[PDB]
Amino acid sequence: QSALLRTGKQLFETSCVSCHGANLQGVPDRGPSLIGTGEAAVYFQVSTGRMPAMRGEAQAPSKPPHFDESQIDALGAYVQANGGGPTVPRDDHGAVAQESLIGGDVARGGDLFRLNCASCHNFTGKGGALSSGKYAPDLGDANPAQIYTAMLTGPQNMPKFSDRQLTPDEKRDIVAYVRESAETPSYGGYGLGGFGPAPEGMAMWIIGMVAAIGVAMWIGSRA
Amino acid sequence: CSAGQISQTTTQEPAVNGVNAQAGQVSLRNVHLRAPQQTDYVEPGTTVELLFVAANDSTEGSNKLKSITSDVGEVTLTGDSTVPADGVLIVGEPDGQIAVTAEVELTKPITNGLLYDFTFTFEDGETTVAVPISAGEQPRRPVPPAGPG
Amino acid sequence: GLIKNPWKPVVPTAEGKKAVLWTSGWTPRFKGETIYLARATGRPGESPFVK
Amino acid sequence: CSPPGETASSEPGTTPAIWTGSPSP
Ligand SMILES: CCCCCCCCCCCCCCCC(=O)OC[C@H]1O[C@H](O[C@@H]2[C@H](O)[C@@H](O)[C@H](O)[C@@H](O[C@H]3O[C@H](CO)[C@@H](O)[C@H](O)[C@@H]3O)[C@@H]2OP(=O)(O)OC[C@@H](COC(=O)CCCCCCCC[C@H](C)CCCCCCCC)OC(=O)CCCCCCCCCCCCCCC)[C@@H](O)[C@@H](O)[C@@H]1O
Ligand SMILES: CCCCCCCCCCCCCCCC(=O)OC[C@H]1O[C@H](O[C@@H]2[C@H](O)[C@@H](O)[C@H](O)[C@@H](O[C@H]3O[C@H](CO)[C@@H](O)[C@H](O)[C@@H]3O)[C@@H]2OP(=O)(O)OC[C@@H](COC(=O)CCCCCCCC[C@H](C)CCCCCCCC)OC(=O)CCCCCCCCCCCCCCC)[C@@H](O)[C@@H](O)[C@@H]1O
Ligand SMILES: CC(C)=CCC/C(C)=C/CC/C(C)=C/CC/C(C)=C/CC/C(C)=C\CC/C(C)=C/CC/C(C)=C/CC/C(C)=C/CC/C(C)=C/CC1=C(C)C(=O)c2ccccc2C1=O
Ligand code: HEC
Ligand code: HEC
Repeated sequence: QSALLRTGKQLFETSCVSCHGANLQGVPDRGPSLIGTGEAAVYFQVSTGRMPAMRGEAQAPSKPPHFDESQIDALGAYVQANGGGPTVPRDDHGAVAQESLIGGDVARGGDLFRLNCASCHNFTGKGGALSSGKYAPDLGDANPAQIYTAMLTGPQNMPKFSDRQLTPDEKRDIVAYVRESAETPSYGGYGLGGFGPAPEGMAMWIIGMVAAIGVAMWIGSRA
Repeated sequence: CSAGQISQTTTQEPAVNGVNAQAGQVSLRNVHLRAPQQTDYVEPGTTVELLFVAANDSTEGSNKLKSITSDVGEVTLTGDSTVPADGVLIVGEPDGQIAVTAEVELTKPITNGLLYDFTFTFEDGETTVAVPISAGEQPRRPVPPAGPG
Repeated sequence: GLIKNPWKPVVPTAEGKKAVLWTSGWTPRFKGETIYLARATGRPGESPFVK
Repeated sequence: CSPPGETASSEPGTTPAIWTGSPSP
């Protein structure tokens, strides 16, 4: 659709030339080339709000998006027309697929996530720190399409898992585990962040020991 | 500390299978070879496609592409290989694209994973790219089922 | 009874029995043995490793 | 101290040959 292409370029000119160039070749030491990244990379980077970036640092953080769904599609089509690349999955009505990406085998997705993702995102997608100022953000806010596009395009330091390394059905199983492990309530009480022993030791010292010492004060005497 | 002149985000390369190259004044982006494979090698005589996008850094004049050569075979250029003033020249039509093409007639076998040198000349600079082979949006080829051992 | 020799050759390799710490799954059991780089499919049983 | 059996080399190296595989497991 020529309407979608010129809208995407018109949006691109006033938002993405300073760092990516007018012809999407990239600006050295300011931004890489966008040729061949595909519509999937643009969808993830804009819908997650990661782009447009504001400065150079260790890692560009997520923030509220600067464009809506229609403008994201226009921007994706413009970049897609220059070099091709992967595309975001879509449903029957042509909208971005969200529910249809939920796989039916969460047990397989859990093993795949623990093999391929747990290392950077933690047992239950709570996030993890990387080498120098970089980190794997918590996965509780990404919709299934965003997780699929992140696995497809491999943003920043995340590996670019291809449809051959991880088949569409394997990706759907992984996002099913990601979506369910974030929406599953804790069974033994308050989750304490799900980070493991570190919050557990902090909670003990600040709650149980404080109560135990406070009770000891009430029963015992001073001086 | 991480926001100084040496920044991790600013120097990052695109997460694509292509190769960036500087041919004097023309920017070669997403340079890759399309070659479906069946065995350990793509035998000589097979016709593969070389795909890339040429970006004109200059905005005053025009440029034209000539004489793509490599030690893997002969490269044939079909179409108007001229890049506009401040535009792009898309050579090849990759997957996900709803006509300049680079046709390579192989002389020696090639395989995915290695690098093969290609030479680009426009009018003002000749550079070598060491082009890789990139499978695009093609699905994973089936693997024969293993027996019980 | 608890004491065990770490370097008793118990692992069959291409050049005789070797200690456990000197070997791994990638140590050839005979000359010219083909060891594939297999990927874990994530499903228990029914080909967990494929080429 | 540094590990004696860990030194960088300047030799370029060659492309590995295609694997054949010997019989008789
Ligand atoms: C005598 C003493 C003995 C008594 C001791 C007992 C004390 C314990 C009291 C509390 C018990 C509660 C029982 C109910 C348990 C429950 O049913 O649980 C509900 C759910 O709730 C959370 O779901 C959130 C959402 O609902 C989800 O939608 C959302 O997804 C999820 O997000 C996670 O998941 C996402 C991916 O999905 C990630 O993206 C994301 O990042 C994150 O991980 C959310 O979770 P989260 O943000 O963790 O916190 C949210 C918390 C907000 O925090 C908190 O509670 C903080 C407060 C408690 C925590 C522990 C203390 C911390 C101590 C530290 C040491 C502090 C540091 C100090 C430093 C100093 C020293 C250092 C040197 O809001 C609340 O609940 C509000 C409730 C507040 C109630 C207060 C109690 C009132 C007491 C009054 C008593 C009166 C008595 C008077 C007598 C006279 C998760 O847990 C779920 O699993 C869990 O299922
Ligand atoms: C008087 C009291 C206090 C006084 C202090 C105030 C003044 C201090 C002045 C310091 C200078 C400020 C400059 C800031 C700007 C800056 O920094 O930008 C420079 C660039 O530098 C790095 O690039 C390097 C190149 O430019 C690149 O070309 C190159 O490639 C790259 O090479 C790395 O990277 C490559 C990847 O490409 C790899 O290939 C390669 O191998 C390698 O790893 C380079 O990197 P690297 O060597 O890391 O150097 C980084 C910085 C280093 O930072 C710093 O200042 C570090 C901060 C030190 C401060 C001291 C601590 C004080 C503690 C408290 C005071 C104690 C409490 C007191 C107690 C109470 C009092 C009681 C009495 O060097 C410098 O600036 C020079 C340092 C000189 C400072 C001298 C101070 C020493 C202390 C003396 C005190 C004496 C006191 C005695 C009293 C009697 C990158 O960061 C770039 O992005 C960045 O852009
Ligand atoms: C190697 C090593 C020791 C590393 C630490 C280095 C380091 C710089 C530590 C602290 C740095 C911090 C706190 C950065 C924030 C920026 C900042 C404000 C700096 C301090 C400025 C300053 C000194 C002046 C202000 C005055 C002052 C002293 C106030 C600061 C007080 C605060 C907020 C300190 C807390 C810091 C700290 C280390 C505490 C973490 C405690 C732990 C173990 C938390 C684990 C934990 C987590 C992570 C949960 O997710 C969770 C979820 C649900 C329930 C519980 C928890 C829980 O406890
Ligand atoms: C400079 C401050 C930038 C602006 C403005 C925009 N982008 Fe950007 N982008 C920038 C950097 C330094 C990087 C690389 C590291 C990173 O944070 O990811 C990027 C990355 C992208 C990508 C991913 C490329 C990949 O290899 O797949 C995309 C798709 C992208 N940027 C698009 C984009 C768009 C559409 C922008 C306008 C809204 C935009 N960027 C602004 C730097 C900067
Ligand atoms: C470490 C090397 C990682 C591995 C392995 C995986 N992920 Fe990751 N992921 C990593 C980083 C550093 C980032 C942030 C990149 C950015 O451009 O800002 C991400 C991002 C994601 C996201 C987006 C999350 C959002 O903010 O909502 C998702 C959904 C995600 N990662 C999922 C994911 C999955 C399913 C993985 C297994 C295949 C996986 N990641 C691996 C770091 C790393």
